[PDB]
Amino acid sequence: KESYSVYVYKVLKQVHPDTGISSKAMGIMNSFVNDIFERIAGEASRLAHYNKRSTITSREIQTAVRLLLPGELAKHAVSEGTKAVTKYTSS
Amino acid sequence: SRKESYSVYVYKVLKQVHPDTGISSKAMGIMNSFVNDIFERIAGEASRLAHYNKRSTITSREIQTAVRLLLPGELAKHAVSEGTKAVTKYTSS
Amino acid sequence: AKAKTRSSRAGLQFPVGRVHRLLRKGNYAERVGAGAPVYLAAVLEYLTAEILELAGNAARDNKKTRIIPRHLQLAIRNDEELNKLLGKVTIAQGGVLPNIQAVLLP
Amino acid sequence: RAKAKTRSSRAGLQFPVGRVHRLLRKGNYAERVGAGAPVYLAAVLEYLTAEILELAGNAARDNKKTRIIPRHLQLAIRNDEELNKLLGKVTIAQGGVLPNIQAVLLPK
Amino acid sequence: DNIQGITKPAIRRLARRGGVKRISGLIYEETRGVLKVFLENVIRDAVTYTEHAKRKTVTAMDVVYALKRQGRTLYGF
Amino acid sequence: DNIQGITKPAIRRLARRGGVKRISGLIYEETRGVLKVFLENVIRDAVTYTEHAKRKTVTAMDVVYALKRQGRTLYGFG
Amino acid sequence: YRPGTVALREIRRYQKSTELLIRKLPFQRLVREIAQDFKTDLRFQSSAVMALQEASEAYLVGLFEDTNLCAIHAKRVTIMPKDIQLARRIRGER
Amino acid sequence: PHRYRPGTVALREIRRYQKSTELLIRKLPFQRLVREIAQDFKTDLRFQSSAVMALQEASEAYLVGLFEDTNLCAIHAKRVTIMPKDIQLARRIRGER
DNA sequence: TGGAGAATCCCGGTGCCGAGGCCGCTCAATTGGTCGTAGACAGCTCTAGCACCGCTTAAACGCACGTACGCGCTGTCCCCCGCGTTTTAACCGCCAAGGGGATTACTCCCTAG
DNA sequence: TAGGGAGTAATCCCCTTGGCGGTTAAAACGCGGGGGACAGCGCGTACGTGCGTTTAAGCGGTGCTAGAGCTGTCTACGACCAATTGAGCGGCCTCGGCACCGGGATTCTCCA
Repeated sequence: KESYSVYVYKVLKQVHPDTGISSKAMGIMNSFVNDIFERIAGEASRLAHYNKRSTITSREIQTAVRLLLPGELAKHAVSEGTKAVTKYTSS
Repeated sequence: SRKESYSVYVYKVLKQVHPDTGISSKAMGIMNSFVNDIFERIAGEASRLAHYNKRSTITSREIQTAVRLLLPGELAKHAVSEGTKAVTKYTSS
Repeated sequence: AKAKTRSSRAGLQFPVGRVHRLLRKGNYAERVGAGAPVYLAAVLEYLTAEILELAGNAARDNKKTRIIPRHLQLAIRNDEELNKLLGKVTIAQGGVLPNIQAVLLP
Repeated sequence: RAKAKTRSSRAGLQFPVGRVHRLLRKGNYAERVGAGAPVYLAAVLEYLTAEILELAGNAARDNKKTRIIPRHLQLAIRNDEELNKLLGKVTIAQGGVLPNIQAVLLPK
Repeated sequence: DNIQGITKPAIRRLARRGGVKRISGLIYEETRGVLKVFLENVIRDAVTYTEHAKRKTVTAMDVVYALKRQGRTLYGF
Repeated sequence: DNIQGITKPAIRRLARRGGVKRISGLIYEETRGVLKVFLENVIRDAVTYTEHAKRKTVTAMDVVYALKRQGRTLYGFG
Repeated sequence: YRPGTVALREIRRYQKSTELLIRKLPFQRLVREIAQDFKTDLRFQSSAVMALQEASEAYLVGLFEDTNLCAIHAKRVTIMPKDIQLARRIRGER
Repeated sequence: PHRYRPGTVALREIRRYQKSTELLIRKLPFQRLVREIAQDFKTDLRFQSSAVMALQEASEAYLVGLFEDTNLCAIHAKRVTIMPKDIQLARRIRGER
């Protein structure tokens, strides 16, 4: 029974080290993660099918993020994603 | 180029329901859009149903359930009826 | 042997084969069952017929033999069930239902 | 075999690039999924998580508490223009409302 | 006749949370009607998923799916 | 400017179609503002699809996808 | 307190708490009363009824906000059936 | 000499424009406005003829639907005149605001 | 009860452009086998939902009273409305130009297995 | 380790960019001018406040089994594959529904 709990916890103890989070709040945050995942993945799939592609590349994920997230949110998200993919490629 | 559409089948159905009536290219575009849209809806909901219940096949039963979720009121009952008729004719033949 | 279309075998005008292809190649599922395109074609045909019937009536009422976009708008908005199904949909050259609010009349 | 370096790390991430990849691939978004796609999506998911949790901890401190709960998540998601636009049609259980009383109703 | 179990006080509290200063007495029966229509829409979908799953028990997920289907996503389950 | 090409008469006609009997003079500039916000949202998405497709021309499909993205599905194109 | 002030105190009390505002057993009985019109002898997860309640209370609270603005627009401080119907009207729930 | 009373010709129009399918905003002003905006997102774009018409249809459909909701708000407040107030409550209850 | 004259509707002839249709043809849809696993089914466990029962006491509910708010009524005259009017520039019809969306062909490294 | 999707170059055409000139419908204006918005005021009733009694909400126990979830089998249905052919796509055909225009017959306003 898989959940993004673990990771929510690692991020929390990175951003507010002495603060915990409740079980209910963990549930809500996990739901948040699943929802955003779904939305981005789905928009990406649509973009792919619309351009007659059959693959969801980094560039699909980027454009999905730019369609979905607003303003500064979108910009910062694009930035983080690009940084991550760059580091991955380097390694 | 090549651009397939439902215009043929729309016209066949029109000439069964109202033989004297025609259909403009703009109206045909709307009907083509409509068929595409509701195909995407029912296929999409059937996909979700399959994924949820951990099934890998959009069977008749998924399509039936999708139809019950998507169409309001009497449209659901009538759509489910015609679908059930169609699969009965098919499987019995 | 001679080819018999699944459309005709199912008693449908709508193309069971084309619907089957679109369900496979639209990435909706790993597998598409044999009954699925038959059922979906039946439903799309039914709903096509329902809108075209009401649009044909609308055309007749306006003394015309051709369905223009206006007739599809009148067909959709005057049926509660179509208007609930297509409530968030805009139809090009459709116009609006004639409707003046009660308190505006003299 | 050479030692297994987790892709999350290869990436400098806490989030599970591995699981994200499974979900994209096994999740029928398309026939083929690149490595880049998992990495990027995982990163974006981490960023938004970070923002929400940060604002939530800020709220929790403002109310002198050590533990992030639903009401805190809710007040965080509503005080930011961008998160409130992202989650504008989402209901959070045990979140409550933001305090708001109209002016005309206030004492005069 | 269980609808009137949604008490006048219960409706009052919800109106208070929604920032309402004074409540006309006809609101209580409208609110019941509105709530019943909303519940019917969600429960019909939840039961639809339940039947599809070949279950006799409505689960939390069936409700969450029904709410998401209606543009009222519910986080926490 | 170009937004003032959405003339007072044009806005009047649209209000009339919606059943509006009397129109305050402040409506015209509010309507222009509201329209500009709507068009910006749809065009932003349309350009986003256009860029993704590696095209320089915005197509009818890009607009239809942008509208469907925003819950305002348009039949008659595509 | 001078009249009308206790109302603003009550509003504050209800806006700062996270508790559920409908009683659990009345709501549960309403859910089952509605359910048996769709299929008889349905069972419910305990958590499913709570999910319905949270969604239902969130819906009604949001509706009352929109209702309030309709009243205030008409230069009233009292909400009325008309205000609910306009809110439902413009939301497209009609 | 002859004068239809204020309100009469208005109802004549409400009948005329509710019976017609035509676009009410002139096309060229509209095309110019559509472009004028697009060049802030990408320079030297081209537009299909049909793309501008799709934008116009969607824009007119949006504004007319908004004005219906606006009208009901005015009527609720016992007015016949729509104002910023009405438009804004309409946009809010809908969800846009 | 009664006109001037405006907005409106119905008829009829014209003609044009697109509604309803026909010829090739090709590529997708069918036929007909093969196979291997996804899912249907049957059996079994034990979780949790249902059902019930007694008690406590928080809240609901019923009542009484009064007040302030909703609502009706009156009177004043704003800034938006309105005309014929004058101005303006879309629209229409036609034409040149060529951008970049679309096709084919190939080649290679991306991701699946 | 396999093999085919996609990135790329040679190629071009169709539909978009663009201009131009004439017409006229429409947009915007020089000046009047009004009816329904709004403010004020009064009054009555319905909602808020509080006080007392009734009523089942809510806690908590007990018990029972329905039914959700797992587990092992096996089959029949779908994916695939290759050959075959006819239904549907392009585009050319041709004639009729609609647009249009004018002209005449009528309903309607609003105010005498």
